[PDB]
Amino acid sequence: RPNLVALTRATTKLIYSDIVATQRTNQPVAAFYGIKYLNGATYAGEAGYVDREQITELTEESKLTLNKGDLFKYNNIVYKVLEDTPFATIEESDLELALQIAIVLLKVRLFSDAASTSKFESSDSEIADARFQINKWQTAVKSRKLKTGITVELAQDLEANGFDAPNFLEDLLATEMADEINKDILQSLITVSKRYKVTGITDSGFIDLSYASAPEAGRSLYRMVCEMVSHIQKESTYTATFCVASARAAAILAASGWLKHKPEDDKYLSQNAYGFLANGLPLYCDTNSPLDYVIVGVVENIGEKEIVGSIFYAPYTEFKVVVDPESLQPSIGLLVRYALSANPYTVAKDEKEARIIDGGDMDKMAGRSDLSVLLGVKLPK
Amino acid sequence: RPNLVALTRATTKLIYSDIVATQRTNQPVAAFYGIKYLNGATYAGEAGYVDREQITELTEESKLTLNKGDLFKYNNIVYKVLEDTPFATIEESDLELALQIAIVLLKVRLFSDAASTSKFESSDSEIADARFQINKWQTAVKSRKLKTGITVELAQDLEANGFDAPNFLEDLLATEMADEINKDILQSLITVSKRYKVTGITDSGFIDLSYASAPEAGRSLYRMVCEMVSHIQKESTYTATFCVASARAAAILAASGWLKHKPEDDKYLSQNAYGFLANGLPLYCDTNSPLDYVIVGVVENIGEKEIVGSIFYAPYTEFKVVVDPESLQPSIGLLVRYALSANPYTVAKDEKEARIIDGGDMDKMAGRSDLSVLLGVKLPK
Amino acid sequence: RPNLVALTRATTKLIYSDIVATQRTNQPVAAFYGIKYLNGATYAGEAGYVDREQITELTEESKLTLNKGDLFKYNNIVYKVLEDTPFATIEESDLELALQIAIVLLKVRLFSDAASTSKFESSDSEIADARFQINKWQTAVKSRKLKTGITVELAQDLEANGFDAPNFLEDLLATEMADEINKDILQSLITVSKRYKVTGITDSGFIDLSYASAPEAGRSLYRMVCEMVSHIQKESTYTATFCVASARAAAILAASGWLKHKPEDDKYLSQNAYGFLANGLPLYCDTNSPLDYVIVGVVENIGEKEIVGSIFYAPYTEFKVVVDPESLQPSIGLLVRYALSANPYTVAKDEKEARIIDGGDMDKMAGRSDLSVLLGVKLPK
Amino acid sequence: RPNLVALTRATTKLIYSDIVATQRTNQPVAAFYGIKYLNGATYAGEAGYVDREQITELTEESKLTLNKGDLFKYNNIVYKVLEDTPFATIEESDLELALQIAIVLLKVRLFSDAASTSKFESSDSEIADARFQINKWQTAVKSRKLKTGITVELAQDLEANGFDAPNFLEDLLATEMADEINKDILQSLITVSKRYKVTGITDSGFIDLSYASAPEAGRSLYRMVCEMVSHIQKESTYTATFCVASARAAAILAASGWLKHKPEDDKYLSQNAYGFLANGLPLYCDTNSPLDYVIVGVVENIGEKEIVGSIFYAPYTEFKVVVDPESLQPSIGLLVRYALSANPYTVAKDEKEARIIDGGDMDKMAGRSDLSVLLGVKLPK
Amino acid sequence: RPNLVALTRATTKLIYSDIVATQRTNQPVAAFYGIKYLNGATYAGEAGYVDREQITELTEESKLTLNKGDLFKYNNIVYKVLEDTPFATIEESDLELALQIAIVLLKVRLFSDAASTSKFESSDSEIADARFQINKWQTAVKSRKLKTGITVELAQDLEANGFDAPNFLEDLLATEMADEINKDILQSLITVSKRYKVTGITDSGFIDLSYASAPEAGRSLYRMVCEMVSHIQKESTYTATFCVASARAAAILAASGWLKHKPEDDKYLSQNAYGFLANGLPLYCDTNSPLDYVIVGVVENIGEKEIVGSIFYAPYTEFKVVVDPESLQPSIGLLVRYALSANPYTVAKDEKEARIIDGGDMDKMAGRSDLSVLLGVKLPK
Repeated sequence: RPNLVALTRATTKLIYSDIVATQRTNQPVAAFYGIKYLNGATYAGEAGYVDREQITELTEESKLTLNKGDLFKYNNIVYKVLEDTPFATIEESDLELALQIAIVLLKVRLFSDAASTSKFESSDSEIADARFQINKWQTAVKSRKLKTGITVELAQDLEANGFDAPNFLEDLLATEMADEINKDILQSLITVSKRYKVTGITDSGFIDLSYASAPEAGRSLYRMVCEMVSHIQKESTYTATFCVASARAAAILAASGWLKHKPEDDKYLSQNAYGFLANGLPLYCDTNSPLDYVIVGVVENIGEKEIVGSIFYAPYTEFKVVVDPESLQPSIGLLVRYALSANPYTVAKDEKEARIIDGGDMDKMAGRSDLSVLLGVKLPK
Repeated sequence: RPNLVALTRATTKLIYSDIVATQRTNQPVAAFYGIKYLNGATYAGEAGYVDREQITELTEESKLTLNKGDLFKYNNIVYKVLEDTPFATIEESDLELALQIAIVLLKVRLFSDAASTSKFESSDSEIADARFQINKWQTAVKSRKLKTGITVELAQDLEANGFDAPNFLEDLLATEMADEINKDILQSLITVSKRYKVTGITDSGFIDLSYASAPEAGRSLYRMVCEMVSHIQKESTYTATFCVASARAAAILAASGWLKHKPEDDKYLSQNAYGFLANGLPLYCDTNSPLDYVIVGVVENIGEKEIVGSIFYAPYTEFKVVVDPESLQPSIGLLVRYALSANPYTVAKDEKEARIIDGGDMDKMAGRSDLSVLLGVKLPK
Repeated sequence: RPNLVALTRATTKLIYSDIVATQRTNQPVAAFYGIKYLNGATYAGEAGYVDREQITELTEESKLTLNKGDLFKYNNIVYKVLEDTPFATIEESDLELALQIAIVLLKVRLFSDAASTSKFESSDSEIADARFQINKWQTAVKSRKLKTGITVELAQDLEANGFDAPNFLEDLLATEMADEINKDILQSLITVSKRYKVTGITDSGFIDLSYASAPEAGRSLYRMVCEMVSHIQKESTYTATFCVASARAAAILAASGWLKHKPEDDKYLSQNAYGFLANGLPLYCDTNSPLDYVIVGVVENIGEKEIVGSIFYAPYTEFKVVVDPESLQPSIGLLVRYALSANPYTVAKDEKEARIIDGGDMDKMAGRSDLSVLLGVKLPK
Repeated sequence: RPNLVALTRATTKLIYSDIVATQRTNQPVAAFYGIKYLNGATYAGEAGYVDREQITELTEESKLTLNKGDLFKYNNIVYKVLEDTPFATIEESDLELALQIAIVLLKVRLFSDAASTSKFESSDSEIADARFQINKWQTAVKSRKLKTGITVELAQDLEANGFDAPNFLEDLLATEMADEINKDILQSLITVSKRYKVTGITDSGFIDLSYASAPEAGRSLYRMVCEMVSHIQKESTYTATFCVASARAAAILAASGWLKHKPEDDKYLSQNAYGFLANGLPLYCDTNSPLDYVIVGVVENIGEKEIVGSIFYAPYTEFKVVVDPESLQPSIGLLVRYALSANPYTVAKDEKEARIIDGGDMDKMAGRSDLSVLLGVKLPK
Repeated sequence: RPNLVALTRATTKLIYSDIVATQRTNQPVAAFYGIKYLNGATYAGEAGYVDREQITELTEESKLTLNKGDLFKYNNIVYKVLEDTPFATIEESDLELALQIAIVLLKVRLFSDAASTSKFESSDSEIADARFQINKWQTAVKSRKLKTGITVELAQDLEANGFDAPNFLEDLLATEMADEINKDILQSLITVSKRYKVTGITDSGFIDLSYASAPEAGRSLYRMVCEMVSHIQKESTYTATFCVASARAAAILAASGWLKHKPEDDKYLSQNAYGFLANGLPLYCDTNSPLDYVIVGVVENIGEKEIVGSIFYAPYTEFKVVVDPESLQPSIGLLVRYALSANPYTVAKDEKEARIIDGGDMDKMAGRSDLSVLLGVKLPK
């Protein structure tokens, strides 16, 4: 239906299609797709996995009983021993650091399992496993309808303003619809995003830049936000692609040199974006959420497929506007339906749990994104 | 009259046509239009409103009588309860903040009323109402005449300078006309803009960067200006789109790194702009008002119609420049007429009050923009 | 004279042609034109002025006798009274500031005299007078001449360098001529520029960044310069369009982050600019004058005519090169002539005084630009 | 195999192909080439060497026995003596500095052995030998393989997603493969890079920005990273061309104004870069290595050949994807083979050592890049 | 010889051809040309000079005996007296400053000798002499040669690498030649550059930012460097055009915020630039000299001729490559020759001194550039 296609074009141009992954449906449900994995470094191969288990866990009671040429693993990373008794000269008790140090000082070597053709073919060894699994799920399409284009005495007013009024009123209707869609998206993103936490939540409490705390410059938030990106980079094979925040949270707070105020509007910045940060990521401004929060996350793709995201959006078209001639008031209404969801497998161990949940159930998906993190923020007022 | 079209273009190119919404008339009055809503969050339907009233106002006393699956609303925002007794572990006494905490801690979830198509069609439920409505009003077209192109002995001098004088003089005269028009607009904007206020005005009194206060860098003003932009975003679905300030207020004061000196003018900047801010918005400069103030506000549109602004401008053409040869002086007279107004519905409960007021009456519209805010500023004088 | 025109093109490109206004002559004297007004706001009509006279001067003893609906004026700006006894609640003793407060708090309202067409036509009301007058004056075309293209054995040297020498030497001679001309321009500009003075000269003495004062970063000068631009905006209907400073004054001194070294050489920047500032304005540098000063001011045009400026330049062609074999030496003489002047009306009440003065008499025009100011600067030699 | 050519070209776009030198093979081994010299100043000729030997080693007891016209050399730099007894007036006891002082004070002069041909031909002298030698080596092509494109019930899922599933799965597998390859490269770069060290390592211990040290802004890291670039400039004939770091180490840590977030994805930056430093060089973000390190180094070419690099990559093509219908699971296997190596010459004096080592042996090449340096960083964890 | 043409054009792209003036020869010596002179303000005319002498030297004893209309001179600048007894109200005892002040306060006026046609023709007056004097000198073309193309066993390696080897080798050898040429130039620039000196050398000693002084940020060096530009501007009719410094002296030091690492290079920078400074002129880097210095200076041209430079370069061709296949060694030689020089007249009063010296004699030209200065720097090593 070309008229719905046109209304769709004129309404979705106004929504945050870029802070969610976009897919589409033609079904009562949307068949959504996504990619996930629970651990990250080196290989995912089983042959190699077994070797890791068959070499050593690197217990601190064994770290120095190793000698030149030996292998060991730690947190699944295989390393070779350079010269004898690695760590003999390292006072550090924490293996995470003792190892960090040992690598730097060339006591141990990050081990590469690239190997000859013969290794594989002769051994008839296992082969590397998947880094990620690809999921699919079906989430019902939900809708909302507006009945707002009031006509009657208004029809006369609209006729008086008839130059623009026919389409104008439909466009105004679409505008409010887009706004409600964006709110719905943001609520889901807020809900699904993992809470960002460091040492008992962002340096042992939600970041607090309140009057009684640290009304500095806004710099300490910018630092925390930058760290949120590192978290994503640490935990997933991506880099944050977008950020959303309220004005008080960052879209204004970061104005103190930590925010790039849309110097250009067609370069790495969408039309609905507020701007981007001093460290990039198009920044979107929420403006509605009472939290004055910040979200950092990833929306990505495989070829043309927007399969990577915390939230996925899939409109169901075959954005319809109608007039209902009730009484003397033949007003204009607008119906929009879409599926909105998170990858349900991030709350499931396997398909026998995924099959009894719904990616659109934001009570269950709460805090389970892993492609996004949420910063709670306390501000002056 | 094509010659007036040419004079119009050669005069309006010189005024801040974008710091007001621009409409046009052909009537003795301009039929102005604009959009307003009296409150945000979620859907605007009666069904919603009823469900909200039918669940709870979240009286603090009742916050722990809530359990998993329950709904509640606060400040008209609907939330669902995640697990039992939300807020049981939140020591915060200010319910607004306790709620923000509950959301980030996933004790409660921002709730969407989206539902299946069947829900609505089967139940014959109500439908979301309009949030914003379009208002109309009529404001008289006022005018200003100049008798400034003096010729006589002056004609002789103009003849001596006859190389340029004919058109030169008309453009010069047009320039003075444009100046007065622009200034007239700015005075209206100053008057209509809401006074910016936080905790008893800009942090309990207007910003004071005087000698006895904080002759810092001007950073503290930028901060407040940025908050003004936030305020607009908080209270309306717009970001600031422009700002005007005097030199001492910001057009010079902010030139300590928070003002961009028109690096370029063929992109992202109107030709009469002084430059733009570090907060992106086109910075204009008045230079006349004794106030040395800063105004932040928004102009916008639905498709082609500039329906959003604190002040609306509507010139009436059918920029008349004629010779008035009284005595021995074939001098040039210039007449421009236009309507200029604020949306009168911002000072009315309904149309029965709007119909007895005038959007052009700045004694009534004063401080009632909602699409702009004014910052009073005390300087090192 | 095409050969001289070619030299003109190749020589005037080497001077700061845009820090002064450019006009041209074809006469032994140059007829210069320019625009001035002596006090900026609202209408300049007699009706306006009379109504202002008929309402009040807003004296301290009368500001409280005003009530709702009354008008008053101050510093020629008309304001309307909002509600009774404006200023009743304002303790501020400086009436001008009290007024600024009253505007912000909506005790008074910036008032526009714009009115219906009928008001004007019915009463046969007066009309706005001109704000600015257009002046004309003439000065002699003055000249300089060189005997510097030395030839003899030099001819032999030039013959040795004969692949380039004919043109090379004329271009070189033209260059040194251009250099002195540029310097001459600066002397006139320096002289005419008004001394920037605030509270007994730029915060009660010329800015001093010497060792015994403020050997800081140069920031305090950058701030003062930006304020010089404000001064221009205050006193004239223009923003600064250029700035020139010595190395020690600002071309180097402000190069601590508030000065840019021509990052781009073809956009909004002349080929002769040293660079531009962080507060805009192409930046020029004199390098000769003992003053070590900074000048801020404006060149502006109506169509093609550079009518606005502190100094006006008007070259006279019909760059003459003459080859004269004194004895054994066919040296090259170079002659360049132009008018250069300040608008004499800045030192005159009317034509009777203008007719007995000379815009080229810099002993009278000194400090009388109003379209430019100079900052004296004490430096940490 | 055109399909593999396409898969390779369309997949290697995802690895840090430019932070290594890229060469290619068609053999079971890759023939790699690279360039090295042991010292940088003046000519590398025997005649020069002898003249230097014949004048002095600049013993501090002899530094002042020199007089005007004499030559001396120090650290292979030849200097001529200006005036008598150079250093007579230099109190500095450290000859390295005393020389720097003498040079700046014009007591000595940097000397060139350039001369007329007559000098050379008459003398029948020697000529400069090569500074840099070109070394070649062969390193076996190694591989990694996936058997992860799972099909069965998954085939049904892929059919359900049949719209684009065939290529999707291959593209995804190729992506995961690219990721593993890139990891292998990074481990090799980490290993080969020399440990940056000043006065016992980065000012007597690895940079430490831990909470017990200097949790500043990240400024101090930027400084050390920048110093690593100076090291590259000092010890080679190239400037750094790239930088790679973990997120915590710098992609995020330096995003306090010392790092740019890829504001442009096609200007002095590859598509795989996270950004570029405030001081340039595309910055790649590792994200996997536990080291939290920073690497600065070079890749450079002569004509089309990327002859210079610490690590060299040489893929062996004739990204192979096949399906193996074992059981009911006809999964997609993917194999990629390439040589990866360091120039073995950096750990050898000559061919009799080079012939018993392998550029691909990272247990020997560790710390021996000379075209890269790594900074260990202790972070505020 | 087309092969010399191709090799030279394709290789000199690698030397700092723009930090010297480029000229060319075809002779065994190069005929270099250049401009120097004694001062920089107003005219160079003898009659005007005499007038200066005929008015006053402005000794303080006479500064108060001057009255309205009088002229006086100081440091060859003529100034006019405004009103009587100039300086009567100036407490300053140092005439240099008293004059600076008097000019600012309009007690005196910079005097322009632009004059009427009558002045000149009536008196049949003299005419201005040259501000500049033009020199020519002849400097021998010296050669530098390489026997760097080692082939034998290497020839077989080159055959193995026959894909690239023929030209690869010549290009590489040519690259090393470019390096030596560049280094040769830099040594000459270092030597000729005048020591930047202020109050006994850059604030009474070479700038010292060492740990024993001021290990700040590097800001103080940037300030000194910017002053070096000032020096060029004060001493000559040019601004600095380029800057070269060691890696530690500026390429890295200024990374702290006063250096941009080539964010753009298809505009305003040479391909061999490191980047450019915050008060930028392309920043180049030597990487060899132990001095860790900074050079600031200027090259300039009249049409196509680079008549200005501290050092001039003039190559002589008829990059020549030869082969000497003794035994099994068909090795490649590379020969390049050029003249390199400073304007010898900077160390001569007249031709009887210039004719017995050589601009290529860096023992005599040491410290006598005047078109460049060098700063010694003590770094925090």
